[PDB]
Amino acid sequence: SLHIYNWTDYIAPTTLKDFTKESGIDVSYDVFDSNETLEGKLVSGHSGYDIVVPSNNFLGKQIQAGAFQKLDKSKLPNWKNLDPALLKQLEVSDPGNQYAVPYLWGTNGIGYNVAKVKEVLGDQPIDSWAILFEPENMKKLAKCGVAFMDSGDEMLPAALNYLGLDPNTHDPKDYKKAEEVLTKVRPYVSYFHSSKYISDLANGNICVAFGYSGDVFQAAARAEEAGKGIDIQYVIPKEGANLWFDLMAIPADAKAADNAYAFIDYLLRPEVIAKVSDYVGYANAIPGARPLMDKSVSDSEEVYPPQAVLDKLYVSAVLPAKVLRLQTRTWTRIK
Repeated sequence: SLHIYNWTDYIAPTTLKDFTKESGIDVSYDVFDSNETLEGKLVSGHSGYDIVVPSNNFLGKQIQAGAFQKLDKSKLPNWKNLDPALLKQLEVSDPGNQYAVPYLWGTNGIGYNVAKVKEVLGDQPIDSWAILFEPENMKKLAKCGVAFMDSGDEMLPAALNYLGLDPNTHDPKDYKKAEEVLTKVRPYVSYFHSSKYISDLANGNICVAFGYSGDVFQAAARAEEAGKGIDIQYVIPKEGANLWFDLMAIPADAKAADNAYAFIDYLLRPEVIAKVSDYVGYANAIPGARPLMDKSVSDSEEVYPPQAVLDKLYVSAVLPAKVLRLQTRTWTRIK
C-alpha cells in the first residue's frame, strides 16, 4: 500500500488505476488545496504519508526542517527522463536535487467568465491584475461573485508584483502597501478558497477568480461539457505572475518508501505523465512527453509559455522565517 497527499484536481482519472494494475500497489490518495495545509500536516513530523507534493518554495523550507528522506536515485531508473535545465532551476530549493522530483508546473493568473465580465465591465481587454486589485473594477464585479485564494503566499506576492514591488521582498514597508491594496477590495471578494473556484466558475456562481492555470482550464472544460454556453478563460496578466513548480518528496518517517519510488518512477514515464498533463492542463518536466500530448495542451502559450512571457514571471523564493511571519501576520489581518 501507498499513501499520497497531493493537490486537488492534479491527476488523471485513471492514472491511479493504471499504476495499481501494473504494480499491484494499492493507493490511499488524499488531497489538499493549499501549501499551508500540507505544511500544517508536516510540521508535526508524523504526517504518515509516503508521498507529498509541495511547491518549490515550501519544499525549500521543509528540506531545511528535515521533513524528507534523501532520494535513492537507483530506485528511479526514469530520472534520466527529466529536463536537466528545469532540474537546475529547482536546485535553488533542493541543491543537487537530492530530495524531490518535479511533477507539474504552471502559473497563477485570472480565470473569468467572458460573458459575465463583459456585461459588468464592457468590451475592455481583461489583461491586468487591476481586474482584481482596483476597487473601480471590483465594486462592479462583486455582485457576480469573486474568489481569492485562501493563502498569504499567493495573494501578497501577487499584490506586491502588481504594485511593481519585489514579490520576494523582505521589506515590511512593501508588505503594508500590498496589504492596503488587498484590504481595499476585500469587501468585494465573495470568499477566500483555493479550490471552490473551479466548480463556481464552471456553473456561473462566480464570474472571476484568482486561479492556477490548469485549474482554470479544467473549469472551462467542465463549462463546455455542461452545455450552458459558459466561456471560461485564463489570463497571465501584463504585470506578470507567479511561476511555480510542484515536486514529489518522501517524508522522513515514511512507511512504504519502496512503494513511493515505484509510483514516482511510473510517473516519470513519458506516456504516463502525458495523460496526466492532458487531463489537468499543466505542463510536466519530461521532454519526451511533448510528442505524446494533446496539441491543445502542448501548443498553448499559457501552459508552456514562451520566453517573452517567462521573462515577466516571478519564481517564489525560499524566504527567511522572519519574512514568512511578516507575510502570515499581514494575511491574517486581511483574512
